[PDB]
Amino acid sequence: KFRYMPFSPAGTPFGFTDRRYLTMNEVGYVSTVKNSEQYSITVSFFDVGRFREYHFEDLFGYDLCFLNEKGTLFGQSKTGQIQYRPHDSIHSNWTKIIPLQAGERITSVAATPVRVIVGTSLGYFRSFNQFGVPFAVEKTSPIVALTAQNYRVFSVHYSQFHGLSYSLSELGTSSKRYYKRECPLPMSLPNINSDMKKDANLDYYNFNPMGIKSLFFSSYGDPCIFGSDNTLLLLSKWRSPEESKWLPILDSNMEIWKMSGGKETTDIHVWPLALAYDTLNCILVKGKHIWPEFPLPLPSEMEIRMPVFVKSKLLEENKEEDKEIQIPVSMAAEEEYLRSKVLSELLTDTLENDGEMYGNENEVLAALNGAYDKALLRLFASACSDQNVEKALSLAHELKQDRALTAAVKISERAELPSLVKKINNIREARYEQQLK
Amino acid sequence: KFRYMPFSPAGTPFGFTDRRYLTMNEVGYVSTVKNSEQYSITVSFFDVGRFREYHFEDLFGYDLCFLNEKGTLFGQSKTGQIQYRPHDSIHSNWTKIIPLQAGERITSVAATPVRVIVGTSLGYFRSFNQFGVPFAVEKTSPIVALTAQNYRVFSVHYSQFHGLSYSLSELGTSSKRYYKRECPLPMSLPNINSDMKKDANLDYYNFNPMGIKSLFFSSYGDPCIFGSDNTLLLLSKWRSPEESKWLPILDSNMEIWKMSGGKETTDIHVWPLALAYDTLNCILVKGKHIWPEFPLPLPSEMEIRMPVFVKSKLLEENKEEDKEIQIPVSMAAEEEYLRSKVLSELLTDTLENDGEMYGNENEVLAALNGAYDKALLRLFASACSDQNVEKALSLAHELKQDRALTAAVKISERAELPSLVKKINNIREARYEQQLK
Amino acid sequence: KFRYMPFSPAGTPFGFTDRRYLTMNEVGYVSTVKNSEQYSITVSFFDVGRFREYHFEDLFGYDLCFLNEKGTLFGQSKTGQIQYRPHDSIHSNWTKIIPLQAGERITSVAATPVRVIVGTSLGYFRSFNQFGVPFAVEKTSPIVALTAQNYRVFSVHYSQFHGLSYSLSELGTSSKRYYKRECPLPMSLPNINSDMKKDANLDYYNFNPMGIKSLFFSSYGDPCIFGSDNTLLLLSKWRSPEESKWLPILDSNMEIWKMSGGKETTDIHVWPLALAYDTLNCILVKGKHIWPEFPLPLPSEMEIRMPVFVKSKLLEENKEEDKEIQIPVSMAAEEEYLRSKVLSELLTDTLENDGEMYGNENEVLAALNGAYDKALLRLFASACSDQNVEKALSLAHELKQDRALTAAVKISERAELPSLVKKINNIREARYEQQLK
Amino acid sequence: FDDILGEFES
Repeated sequence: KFRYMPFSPAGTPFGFTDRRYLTMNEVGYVSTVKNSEQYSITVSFFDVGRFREYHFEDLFGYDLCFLNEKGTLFGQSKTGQIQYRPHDSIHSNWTKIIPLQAGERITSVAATPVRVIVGTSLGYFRSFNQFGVPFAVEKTSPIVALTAQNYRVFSVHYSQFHGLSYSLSELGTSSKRYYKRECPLPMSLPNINSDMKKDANLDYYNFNPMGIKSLFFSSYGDPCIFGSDNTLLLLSKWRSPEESKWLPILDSNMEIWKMSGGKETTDIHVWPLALAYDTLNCILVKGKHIWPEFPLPLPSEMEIRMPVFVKSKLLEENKEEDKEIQIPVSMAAEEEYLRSKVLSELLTDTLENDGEMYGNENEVLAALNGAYDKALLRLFASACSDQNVEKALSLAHELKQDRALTAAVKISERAELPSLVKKINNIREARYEQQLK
Repeated sequence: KFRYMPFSPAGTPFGFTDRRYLTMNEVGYVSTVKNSEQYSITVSFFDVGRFREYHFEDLFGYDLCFLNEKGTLFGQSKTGQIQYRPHDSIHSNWTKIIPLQAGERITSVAATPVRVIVGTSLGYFRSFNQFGVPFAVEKTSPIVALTAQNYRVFSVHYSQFHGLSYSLSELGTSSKRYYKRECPLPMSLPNINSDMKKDANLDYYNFNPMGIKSLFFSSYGDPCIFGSDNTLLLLSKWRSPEESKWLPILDSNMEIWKMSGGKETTDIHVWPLALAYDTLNCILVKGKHIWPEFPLPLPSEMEIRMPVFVKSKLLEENKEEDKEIQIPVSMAAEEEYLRSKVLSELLTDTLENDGEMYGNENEVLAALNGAYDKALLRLFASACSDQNVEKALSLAHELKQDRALTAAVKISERAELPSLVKKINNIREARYEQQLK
Repeated sequence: KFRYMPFSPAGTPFGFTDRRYLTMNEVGYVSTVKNSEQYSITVSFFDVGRFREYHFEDLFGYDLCFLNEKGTLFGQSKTGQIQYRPHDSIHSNWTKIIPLQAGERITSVAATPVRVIVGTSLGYFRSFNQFGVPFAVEKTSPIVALTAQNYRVFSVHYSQFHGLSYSLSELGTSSKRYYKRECPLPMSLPNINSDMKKDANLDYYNFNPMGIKSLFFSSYGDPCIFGSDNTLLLLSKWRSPEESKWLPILDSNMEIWKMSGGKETTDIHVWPLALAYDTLNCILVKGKHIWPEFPLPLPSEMEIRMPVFVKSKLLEENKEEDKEIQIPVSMAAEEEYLRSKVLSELLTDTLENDGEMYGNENEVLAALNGAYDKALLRLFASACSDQNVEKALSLAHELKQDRALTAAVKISERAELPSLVKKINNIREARYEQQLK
Repeated sequence: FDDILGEFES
């Protein structure tokens, strides 16, 4: 049966040892070691230029931790004791102890540049400024996870009596705004496997009874989460509630299956870190325990791809021993067109609302549009070679540039389809009129 | 423990037989029979003047099926194979295989002249054109039922944790719009009752544990559904954000009870087909097996009626007794005024947004207004006969026509209620003043 | 196994006795006594001078009851019989019988000067006029509680397969408008405390499985509820459904604990009746019978106070031991500023939407503003004593009167913080510019 | 009385 527990982004259990990771993100990670009745904590950065790695001793046994590029926040789930540490020396650290009801415990904590947030098993929400001045208290569903990027904050909530849900908000200093409040979440649960399989990974489920492996904002503020099924999900169109939707953008298991030559190397596990545009930052872990250890192994990089393939069909198409399986060009072109379309739309929405950060992202969008038409031309040519004029004509509507339509005319000539040459030229003339208008 | 299962609208189980119906609607019905290790499928139409009945042999075990006026769609929940057959010879039959995960199955499918849709147990939504060209993939709760009309799509979902929910959306040519997204669905549930372990009942809930029998859009494009309790439910005010609500518009059990003479003829069941104005198209099934048998019985029709009825009062008022029980004028007038008001409002919404779809609705609307005032005049006269001036005056405010108020004045005079005559004359004067503005 | 119930707010069980209360509120209370297979009902008032107390014999077993300033409504959940009794004799006492399905029962009823509502175990909503004339019928999740004020109605719904949830609507002359419908309720169910099923408690929860003592609108028309957490909850931002949030505004366990000198006495309980501005109106209950008994005690009053203290720290700060704890200035000023802020905001919403309901609220709001700035000045002075320039400056931004800013300048000078003096006067200049603009 | 509803019918 379910029970409430604390969490922090991508921590590890102690396992057999006296040390563990408390949390990880793109900026860095935090670790701690137990020394009889005391603890020692260490803070690490990937930007070695910008920051200094440092350490200090904890007597109170913190079990909660949250990191950003301004400071680190620490908490104790039973005693209610908390501490915030800026990265600078100038603003000295400060501490507080929060009231708790009998058996109540803190489940998660998070912080913006000016806001501090605490949640509990009994569904109480409390908030303070960067100097601990209390602002407000609210009563909600029990919270299980929290994350933030500048003023944008993303929350997850769960109850036996209300289901699984999420919230999205922006703590603007001009004003605070809610985009979603405890709306239903479609995430894949792990409980059936935990109850039936008896896999001796039970310690991980004790450590993380929700099985939510990690969650973070993209490099452009999109909300993202990695499921217990080892799939990456991203929320699209969040700015428009009648169009907002959840998208499955990468399955790790399918990648390892292809990488192994179509084999079941279950000894390999993927530990996610952060999402950089189109590429996942992750650790590839091997052996008994599905999470990394010390000293930290180097990260890896991996691209997202749409779920379109089938194992049996690809085995049939395929049919040195570990060679990665060969794929039909139709699947590759189809997947590219879908991936190009989704990427372009997300980038377009980002530019439409938040603009360019660097001054060149429009060029990437142009490249995506070129890739999109290129993929469609290959699929179109396949339809023409099959002499399916109806399907080829339907595909021709989706092409953007007249360069591509001209190429489609040449392709139709090679296919010896003058009817399709005619109808494409009708479309080109119609679209030329629309361009003249 | 619970297991998700596939569904097709108004299809039957096998029973203790080698044959069943896959789906049935206003266009036609699909039936199949076992022939050794194969099955023969027949597509029959209620208009074989427009259409042609045809048949073929199924070697795939297509356990899902959907019928429209363009063609028939077939699907296999385990293998993921699908097939579409246009009724015409202008366009070809074609097949495709959907990329299902291990443990996944397709729960239902739908097709319109612009789109083809697939849903799965693991909550994956996939969409294609009528040639199989793919468009997108989306994630929801586990999907359990589907139906569509042109661009409008109505979906039902179920979770052990989020409960029962529905979504209503339109694949608009600009973009996909959600009108409602996984909002809770209010249907009654049978399975907790031990009485459902009767043989005929148990087979249906093994075949269809949801207990739904069918779901479809009205003759005016509004969602409708027929559930385990044999009540027809219609979503009203769906075009209004703050007013959308589910209305119980027909209790078939009550109609059978009255029409049987006030009798408990549980040997009779109703199989729904489609809704046309105030009248439902259905099959009246008789015997132990609650689903229609072979060869298919004939179409029947039943009117929607408001739930005013009390058995004991109707028996007392009524007291060859198999003939339908008498209804008092008060009950008849009350039920008519409610039904007239409901029908007028639904039709008004239709004409304001969908226009005259059939070219006679202004005439129906005028008749409904006359029926509405006439029913209120009956109730008004009853209040006047009771000498209740306040109740009569309140009923007078509900009348629309000044002609109705003229009738009400004369009724008030003959009821010897001069105070009511004066007050109605004040109302008539006020309304005439308002008409002069 | 769970079971649905009929219910009425603030009534009581019998215990083992021959008498109980059916409902209680600030206007009055309804009590009844068993006379063999007949019952005597009495309607009593906290102004019996305006409203005649009256009593009559119930030969029906009315198990539902609702009281207002015009009359009392009674209901029989099994037979469907209902009866309305005006307190005057200008309006008649009248009776009606409502249709019910097999095993269906009326779960709750409500009545106002403009609307009447009935709910059932099968989730059917029915609405009527003050004469019992029907208006509409609707299907919902199963209804467990109802309350109303003018056209505004609040409802609670529950199912194991849809969760615990509420609806807020206004049954206006234009139409029934939904502010929220079947939205999740953030309240702790009593059965969470499964191990507390002692005999005395078990009788009460068999009488009231929901545990809620009452639910009502504030003196300012805001929904409020009191649950098994022994805490009063108020819905904020209800007039703006994008922004709605539940607030815990008073814990009776904390108050009784403090009032006992900070002691765990197991002997006194609070029975809520209504919330009037900052003060709960309630009856104090003592001993094993956690429900009030006969003769009814005289009403009591208790102020709302925010849940912002730690028990152990309060005891240590306090260190005649039964006298209520001496609270530090910091804690007192903290809670004062939060309570002042909450009250000012809620009253602002009241007056901006519904205007002055009593004709003096501007004075109350001005008094709250004075209390707010004075509380902040205490906290500011404490921060200056700690010499936290940043926290002191942050507190300065939250003051509202330039008099308080001037006092802050004097405090800063006494604290010998010239930088803070300079920056405060920069703020005063900025606010003077805002005052000039 | 029904005759008046007859007038409203006519």
